[PDB]
Amino acid sequence: SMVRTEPFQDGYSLCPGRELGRGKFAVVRKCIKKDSGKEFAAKFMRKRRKGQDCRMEIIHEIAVLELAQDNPWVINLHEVYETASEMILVLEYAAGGEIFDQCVAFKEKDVQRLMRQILEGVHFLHTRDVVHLDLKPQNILLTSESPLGDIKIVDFGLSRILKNSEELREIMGTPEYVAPEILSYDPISMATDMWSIGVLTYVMLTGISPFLGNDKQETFLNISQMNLSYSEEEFDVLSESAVDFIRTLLVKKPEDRATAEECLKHPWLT
Ligand SMILES: CC(C)(C)NC(=O)c1ccc2cc1OCCOCCNc1ccn3ncc-2c3n1
Repeated sequence: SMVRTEPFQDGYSLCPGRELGRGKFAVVRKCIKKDSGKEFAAKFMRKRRKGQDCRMEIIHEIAVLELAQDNPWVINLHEVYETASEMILVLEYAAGGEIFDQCVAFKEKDVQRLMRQILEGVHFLHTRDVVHLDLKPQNILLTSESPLGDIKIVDFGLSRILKNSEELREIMGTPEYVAPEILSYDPISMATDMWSIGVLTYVMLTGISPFLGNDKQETFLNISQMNLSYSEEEFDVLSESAVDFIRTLLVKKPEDRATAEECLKHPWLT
């Protein structure tokens, strides 16, 4: 991006009242562009994290946001500002929008429409070699609560650009020397994103987090070993294709998971 050094508050007024949202290292405040009147969402991101300069982390997010600028299901970046301590990303504001988590279950018809949107944005990122790694409701924005509007994906702080066939060739090295715990490893890939989409689909249709256990080692144990049954009362009014769609994503072996492309052709969404 072009990075502006003139004071942010000369072009924008900050809206009064509570912030939109607050991640670690970032605060989102609704604002108004003075000579315009238009609403935007201003993402204040500290450049320092645990004493270290992390400007490059903000630069990475801008780069992803820009890669995705013609993706209609990713939030638009309008402008970037820089102070000594902060960087400010001025992002588009969904007038009347909402985080999908505060909107709460959904009708199967509404999840079908919404998941096709999510999967098209994810599919677009994945063809750009970007894996999101944080697809969850806190990061899925609805342009309208009532009626249900369109999804925008809004944060990319855990996102990565991934390598191709080099992953399992030049990295692994000469096969006769590889240790057996490497052969058994599954690295973070585009299928990691699809697991999360399978978890969100489940949550969206039933109101149940499928692997939520009693403690955290239960939650972690359910993720590793629980074979879901889809036999809950909440599934009686759900279509067979909806359950097959989830079964296609919540596969433990990453290589067996459906890709976003195949999801978009699954009979459930077509
Ligand atoms: C990752 C982080 C939590 C810092 N979040 C973001 O990077 C973000 C970016 C833009 C908007 C909201 C964001 O965080 C979700 C909190 O939002 C609660 C709902 N309020 C509305 C209503 C309309 N809009 N329009 C844009 C955004 C927005 N949020």
